[PDB]
Amino acid sequence: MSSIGTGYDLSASTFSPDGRVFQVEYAMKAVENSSTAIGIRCKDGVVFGVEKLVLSKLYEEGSNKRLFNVDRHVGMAVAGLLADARSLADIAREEASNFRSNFGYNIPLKHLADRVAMYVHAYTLYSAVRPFGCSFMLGSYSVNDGAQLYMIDPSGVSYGYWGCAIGKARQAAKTEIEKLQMKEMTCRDVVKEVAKIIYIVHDEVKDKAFELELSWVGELTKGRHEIVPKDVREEAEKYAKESLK
Amino acid sequence: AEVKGVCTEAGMYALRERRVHVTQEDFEMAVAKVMQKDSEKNMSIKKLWK
Amino acid sequence: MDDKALLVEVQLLESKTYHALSNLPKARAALTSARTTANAIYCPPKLQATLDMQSGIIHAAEEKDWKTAYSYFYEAFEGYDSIDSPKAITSLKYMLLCKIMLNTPEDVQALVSGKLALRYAGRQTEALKCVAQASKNRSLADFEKALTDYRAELRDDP
Amino acid sequence: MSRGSSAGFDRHITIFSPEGRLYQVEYAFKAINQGGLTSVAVRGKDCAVIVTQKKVPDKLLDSSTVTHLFKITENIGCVMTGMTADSRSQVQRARYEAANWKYKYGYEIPVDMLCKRIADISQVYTQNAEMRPLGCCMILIGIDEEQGPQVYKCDPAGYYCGFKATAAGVKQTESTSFLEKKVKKKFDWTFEQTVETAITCLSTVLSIDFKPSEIEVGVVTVENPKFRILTEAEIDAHLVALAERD
Amino acid sequence: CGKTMLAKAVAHHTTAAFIRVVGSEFVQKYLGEGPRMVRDVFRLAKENAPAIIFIDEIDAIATKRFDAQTGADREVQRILLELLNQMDGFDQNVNVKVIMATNRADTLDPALLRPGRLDRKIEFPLPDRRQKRLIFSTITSKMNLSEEVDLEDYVARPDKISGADINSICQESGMLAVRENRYIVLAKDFEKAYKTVIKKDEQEHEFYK
Amino acid sequence: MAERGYSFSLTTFSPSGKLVQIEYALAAVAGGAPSVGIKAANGVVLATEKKQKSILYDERSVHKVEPITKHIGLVYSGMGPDYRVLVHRARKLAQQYYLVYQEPIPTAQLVQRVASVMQEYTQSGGVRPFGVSLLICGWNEGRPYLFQSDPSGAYFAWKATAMGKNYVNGKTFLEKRYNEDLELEDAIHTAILTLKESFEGQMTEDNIEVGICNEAGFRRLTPTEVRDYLAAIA
Amino acid sequence: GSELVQKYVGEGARMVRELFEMARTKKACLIFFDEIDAIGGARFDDGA
Amino acid sequence: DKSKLKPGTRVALDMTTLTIMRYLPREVDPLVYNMSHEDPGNVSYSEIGGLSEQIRELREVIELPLTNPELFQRVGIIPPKGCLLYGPPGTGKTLLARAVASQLDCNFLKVVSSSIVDKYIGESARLIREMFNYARDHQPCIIFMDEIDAIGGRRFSEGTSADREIQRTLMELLNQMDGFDTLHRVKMIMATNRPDTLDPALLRPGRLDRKIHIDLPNEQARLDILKIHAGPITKHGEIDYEAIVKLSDGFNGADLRNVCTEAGMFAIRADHDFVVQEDFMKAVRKVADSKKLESKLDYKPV
Amino acid sequence: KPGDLVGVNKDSYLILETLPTEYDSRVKAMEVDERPTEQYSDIGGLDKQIQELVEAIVLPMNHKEKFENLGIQPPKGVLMYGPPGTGKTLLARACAAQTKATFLKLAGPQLVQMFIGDGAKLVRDAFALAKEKAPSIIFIDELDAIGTKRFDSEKAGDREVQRTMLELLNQLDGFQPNTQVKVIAATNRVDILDPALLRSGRLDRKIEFPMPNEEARARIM
Amino acid sequence: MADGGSERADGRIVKMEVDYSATVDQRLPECEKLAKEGRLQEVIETLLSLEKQTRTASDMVSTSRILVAVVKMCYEAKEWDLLNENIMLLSKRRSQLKQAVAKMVQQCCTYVEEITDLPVKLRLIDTLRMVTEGKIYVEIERARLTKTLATIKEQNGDVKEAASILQELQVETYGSMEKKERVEFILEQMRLCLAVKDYIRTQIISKKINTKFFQEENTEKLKLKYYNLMIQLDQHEGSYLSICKHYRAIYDTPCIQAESDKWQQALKSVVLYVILAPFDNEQSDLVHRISSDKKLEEIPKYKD
Repeated sequence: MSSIGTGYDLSASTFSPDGRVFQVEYAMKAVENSSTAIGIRCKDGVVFGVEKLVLSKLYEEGSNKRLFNVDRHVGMAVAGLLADARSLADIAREEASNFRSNFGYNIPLKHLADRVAMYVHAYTLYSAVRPFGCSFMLGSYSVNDGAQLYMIDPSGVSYGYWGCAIGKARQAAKTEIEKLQMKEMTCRDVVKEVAKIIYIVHDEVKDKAFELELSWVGELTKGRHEIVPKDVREEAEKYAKESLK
Repeated sequence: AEVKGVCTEAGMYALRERRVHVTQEDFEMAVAKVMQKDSEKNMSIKKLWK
Repeated sequence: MDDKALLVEVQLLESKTYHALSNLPKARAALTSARTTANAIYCPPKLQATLDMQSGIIHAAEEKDWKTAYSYFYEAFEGYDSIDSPKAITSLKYMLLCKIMLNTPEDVQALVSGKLALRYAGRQTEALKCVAQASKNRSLADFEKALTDYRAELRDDP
Repeated sequence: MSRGSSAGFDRHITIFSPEGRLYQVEYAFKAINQGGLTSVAVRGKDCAVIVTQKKVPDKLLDSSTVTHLFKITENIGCVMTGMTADSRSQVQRARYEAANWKYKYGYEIPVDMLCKRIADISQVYTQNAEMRPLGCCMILIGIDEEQGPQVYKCDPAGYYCGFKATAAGVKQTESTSFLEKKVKKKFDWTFEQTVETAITCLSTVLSIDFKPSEIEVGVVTVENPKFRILTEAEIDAHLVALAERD
Repeated sequence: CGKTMLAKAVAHHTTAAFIRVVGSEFVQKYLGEGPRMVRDVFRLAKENAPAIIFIDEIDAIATKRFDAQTGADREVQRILLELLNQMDGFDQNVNVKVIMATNRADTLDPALLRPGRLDRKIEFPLPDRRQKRLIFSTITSKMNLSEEVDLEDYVARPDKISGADINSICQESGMLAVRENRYIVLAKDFEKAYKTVIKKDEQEHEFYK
Repeated sequence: MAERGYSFSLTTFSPSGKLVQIEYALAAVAGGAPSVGIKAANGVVLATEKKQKSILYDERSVHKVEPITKHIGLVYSGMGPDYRVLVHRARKLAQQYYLVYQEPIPTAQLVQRVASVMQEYTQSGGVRPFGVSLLICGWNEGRPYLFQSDPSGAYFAWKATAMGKNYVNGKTFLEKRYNEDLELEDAIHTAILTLKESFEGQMTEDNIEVGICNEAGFRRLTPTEVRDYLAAIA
Repeated sequence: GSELVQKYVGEGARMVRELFEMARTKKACLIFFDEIDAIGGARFDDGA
Repeated sequence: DKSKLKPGTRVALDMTTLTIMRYLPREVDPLVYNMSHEDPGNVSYSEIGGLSEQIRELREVIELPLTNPELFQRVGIIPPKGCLLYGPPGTGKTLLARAVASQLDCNFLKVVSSSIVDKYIGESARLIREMFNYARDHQPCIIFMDEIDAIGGRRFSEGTSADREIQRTLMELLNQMDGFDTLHRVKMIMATNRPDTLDPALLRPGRLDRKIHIDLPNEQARLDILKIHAGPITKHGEIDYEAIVKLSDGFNGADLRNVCTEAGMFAIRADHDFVVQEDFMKAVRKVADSKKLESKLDYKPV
Repeated sequence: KPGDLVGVNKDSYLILETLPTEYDSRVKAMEVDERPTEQYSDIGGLDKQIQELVEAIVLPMNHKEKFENLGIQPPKGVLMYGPPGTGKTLLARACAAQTKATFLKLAGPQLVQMFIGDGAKLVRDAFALAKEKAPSIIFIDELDAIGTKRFDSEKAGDREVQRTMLELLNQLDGFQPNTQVKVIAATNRVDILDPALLRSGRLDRKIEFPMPNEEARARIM
Repeated sequence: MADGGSERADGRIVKMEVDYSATVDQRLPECEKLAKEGRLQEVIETLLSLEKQTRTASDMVSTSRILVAVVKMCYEAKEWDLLNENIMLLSKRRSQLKQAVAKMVQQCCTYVEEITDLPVKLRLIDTLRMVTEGKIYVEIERARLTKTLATIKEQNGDVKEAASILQELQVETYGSMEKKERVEFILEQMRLCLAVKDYIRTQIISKKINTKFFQEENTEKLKLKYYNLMIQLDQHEGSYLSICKHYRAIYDTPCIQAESDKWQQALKSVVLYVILAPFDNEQSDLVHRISSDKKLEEIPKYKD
């Protein structure tokens, strides 16, 4: 066994003989229970595409909270346990709030990701609070270093990506992103591209029935994180449907 | 047991010597050998203390 | 309740006197007490060499294990050479002596030669060497001759 | 089994095991082998050089954005080795400690003091009952403006020892042994020499040899009053030189 | 360090019966057989005396800690109690006591077993310079060793290695020579074999390097 | 239940009446580098095995005999983190002392104050003791001092003692060779021999550091200076 | 279950099987198993 | 003869007068005969690259005193009293041992020690004693006593009663082969896969002299196993072997066999003869689930 | 020949006569639970687990010819563990139905009649019988007892069945037996199975069934 | 490959090294024509360039270009040295297996032997170091590589170097060594041993192997030569026992047995020598069988 499900997770003050505590490995499993969130980076912004799992059609906007607004240039698309999803949103956001007051300028993503990553690992250390167990992405367009996309997993590892997907179909999705181009092209061409990857990856042993939500954070929306318009969403989706078939 | 052990141990050294009886030299050596070994086994607060 | 490295040294020197009379029992009893404090080094080179040299005399002639005698002698020489003069001389001849009884020439010749051997090697290296050849060859006559000529030095250390 | 013993409190709350070393601390070293980042740092007289795998698994990742070289002072730099989760948390912590100090002392930090100070902070994490020690190693590079280039390495628990040449990673024992021969037969140093020696020893131990967009070499040279990342342009030049060198 | 080897060498010399049992053989074979077996082994040696009783393992038998809330522990806690007794009954007669082998000195009890119930309680030197000199000299006797470094050099360099590590260095050095097709093995060969078995590099600690 | 919980804790008492924890801490120091300290009564010497082997250690600003203040040095064994905090606090306390009296602190008052601090971790629960045994040297008031402070948070007066690898054997040699009142130069020679018992793998060109404390004051010594004493007696 | 503890090893299963067959034969009945914490109860795979 | 009685051999004696009618040749348990004939592998017994380093270290122990005792005596060294191999489950302790043994061309009895499981010693003893006769009869010979751990051994401060009852079967075999004798012609190599139960008795030398770690396959080593395993299966050539090593970081050697088997099984569902980059990728994903559960990633030093 | 009962003379011990081989009626009754069929229409839940299982057992039994041609091993079998109640017996029955492979629902020591002597023989014979008549699927229930991860054994009929399993697994590696003889097992844990099983993947794809996911619940309804 | 030069690893190992080598081989026919004339710079550069691309086992691929190329280089004594230089540089630094480096170097040496005598001798030394680490495939090729020394060196004073190396390989045996190849090596070894006049070499090696291999019919041509060489060393030492077996072997040969003058002499040799040795087991069986044998009687000269 590379993990024990009772023994060495009785407290969050543990380590394990390999070097990594089992609670963190379980926290990657928590993200597997939910659907996929993809986010592909341009040089004019980031575009997210998350599939949102639905049980009813009485759902309206601000339901499930797959897209959060961390700042007025920082966007977040999430995947995994929605419960956990709210605290990670707070952690990134509070860091952003102090930053904005004091520094007085747009946040460079290179600093935010490491800074947040410290905090995500910091819950894991403590046994005052349990590790996190949702995974998120930060995608930003700024003049501070351009468009940049990071992914921070519940362990507290931060890495650069032009294309990251976190889910239960993250491995299958990431390979799929690498075959397509989106690296140098505008957010307007890209939106169409984020949608199709979600449909092609979309399996019936890793995901369930979904309504598409996509999001901007780039030059078209003038920095700020907004959800794509319904009209635009439906053209990006219309390509996504065609591309599967 | 330690006192029984000192007398017995003394007798064993004397045979080596080619004697049939103990001397002072053997009797005193026996005392030492039984007690230090006991004190080594029993103590374990002594590592660089007392 | 006391043993010390210096206390062992009196007993090492007592064993040596006993070996010269040709009595192993009283010496063997004494050897034990001496090696035990020795195991963990706590001593200058001179004590170490004495402990090595005595352990060797008892093991060589008396108990008759040549491999055991020699090994201690090699240490004793190296320790002896630094502080001492007369002592070192003895220990080198003794190295040759173990192997002469074993009756191999090969080891004797190798030992005669440079480890630090050349300086202390005196006329007696040749006495020890001439007797080895005499045992090997099976000539009694060769032996009598080496004893007579070399004798003063041979006699001095009992 | 493994080092330490489960019995009693030593993973529920941090109270010593029979070994006298915390259960978590002995486990803490094992955490480097989890990481897969194998580093060797070599010290010149003109620069301090660190060479590490940058760990870019695919070119889908951006090679620039992915990093493990951090700027933790005004020209002191470091590299991270070991479990990545531990590594970012240590970096950010080191950075706070770094800024405070720079102000107080009023000038840029000695490499020795910075490693000593992080080593004191990591003991804190060890000691506290909620927390657990860091599983990572920070290898600091920098040129002290008295002594010259210095390469330090801090251990997971917060052990400190001086180093003029160091290696850390999975294959820690092997990397330090290749570098040990090179330290003994010490070459005279220049920007190019020091860098060539660091890469060559790391490439023998692994026996693959690096790509010019998969390693990150970080230097603090006398010509820069900044901490500088070599990037793909510079590394590619040293790499083709290695094959030919000997 | 071949502590047991000494027990073998004397056992062979006697030319008499030797009854050699493990700790595992003392405990049950049909559940609850185990204490009965403890009485049997000792008496059997008396019928065929002179004889030697040897116990290789008492690693879980001479340990003070036991439960009965664990069913398994019950036979084991009896084997210890019977072993204390055997020593009492044996005394003021010609019956020699139990000769035993253990890894450490902290497994046995400090106030139920103590000297003058076992005449000699022998510790084998962990540092011992001379012991090692003797291990190298066996190699010398059989065929002469060539020197680049003295023999004294060989023992001087270690000074607290355990008995398992001396065995290892000698063994590996002869293995290297064999491949090479030497019949005289070098001094230097000994040095390299040794260097390899300093666990976690030549710098041992791996945090004060 | 069993002994496991009760005995280990320092949030509640060991059922033995003495804490199994401080004993654990001494084992740590055993796994450490070998360290000897001897008060000659002409000065104090602290010597330790320092891993160079090729000179892999900066000896220009980081050492194993390290000054707390002007005339006090420490040499250590065991856990490295525990010590670093201990050094920094110890120097801090010393500086408070130098500030007030205008004399650098003596070893005998310092160990007692230092002991109060180490006791707090041996009292606090969830907090483990400091796993370093310190050899404190000093020359203050015209008299050399050597003290031993163990991981429990207690201080003991010694004229000569041994720590680190095979401490039992060190203490036995020290009692045997050492005499009250000696010369500081003869004293280094027996200290290098004290290390040599359980060195491990033996000394290279220099794989020891020695620091001396005397009339002029505590100074760690340079690899060259250190090497001269090692030739005399290895 | 305790009332029949006729054993020769594996014999116990044949008894369980018989008690079940008899209940089945009587339609429109209820069978209540008393004292089946053993022989038809908990395994011991940690046993010794 | 009076040589038709020796300890452990079968005899027929008359019932009514208990005198020896005849010699009865000893039974050969079928279980021992299965162990001798069968090779549990499906991989090369020559080499597996990058595991090579380990294969050489084992060879030094076995081949060199056994083949030529001659060289060892002129050198002035003794034969080893054994070598112990370890690593997480399925690192191919058996496979490395098969490869050296086969090459030299020595008899092998490969034994899983769940066949010597018992309540108490009796029936298992005959199997043990027979393995000893087999090894002496077919000398030179190596008993792969695989899973010394399956058998009891480490009795901790306190273990179970059960551990001790089975533990006796190992103790008897070990002894018989080494340290009551100076020989290495009859030898046993022990494989461990579970660190938890490992005997203090073995650890102590003279039932040993070396400890050889058989490592988790290397960075380069996984690449080479993938190439030999792919070769029997229809393919057009893949470049995928480099992608599979990354994903398979920390998978033991046995797990790489699972990924080829599953990949072929995927090409087969599609109804294509050709195995392609994709079918091996799908396979790595499936094995990963079984990897965490089945094998350890945790480090064991002895 | 082995497995044949014989007459021994009572007065003087010699083998006088022969008697018919013993079989067990109890085993025959246990067999073929494929009717009614289970399919994937009243057994389900955990969409991924069901897919991997179909890949490991069901498809290689039909698609057997191909494996031989390609040269590549088929999957040796499937192992099921985890808390039960997902329908570990139904699952086994459904797969076996698809294939039209004979379905033995068996458990190792269960045919021991009266004494331990006579019963040893009966249980061993059953184990062998199930493996034979290839192609087949042997379903082993409650293998905690056969597993003997532990340091104690039952030393009755259980030992025999336990040994024959290990020998069998040693023999199975090939291309040819792997397809023909399939094994499916259900047990409560994964740590009370044979020490060999856990070593390596000696059965290709081993499936744990997680706690009910959102998709699993919806499907069971 | 992983964690060493990841990312486009699939490309670096497979794609680049295989293409670069293929591409220089395409460029070769130009080179070959230039190579005789000079163009020293042209051969070294082409080879090194290939190796520059990172992976494990760069050598093996690099082996294609050399197969045609080494032949032409050897005529000029300047060029072959450069060729081997390239191979050593990459290997030493990166540490390129046991196997990868050992195969390339041998092949360059194999070709040199045919072309002319002298360049091989110097290159043999260089290549012998590289092959040494192995235990399996490498070890076999290594032995065959040694074979070259045996013929060439016998003519010179170099016969002592040849003998030494060949004896070491042969003395320590693995089941990796093939029986067929083994016979050919030892036969050659005797002629070297005879030339030097070292009695010990023939005795020591013979114990390691079997005299029986030679006794066979397949071996029959080698057999006679092997014994002739062996008789003299032992015969000069004055050890009667060893020689007695060899004489018996010559007799066992059918060519020798068929002819009357020849069979008498061979058999004669065993009787006179064996009796000379002090009274033994070997003496008894031999003397009695020869007299009792019917062939002995036919000739009266021998009979007495």
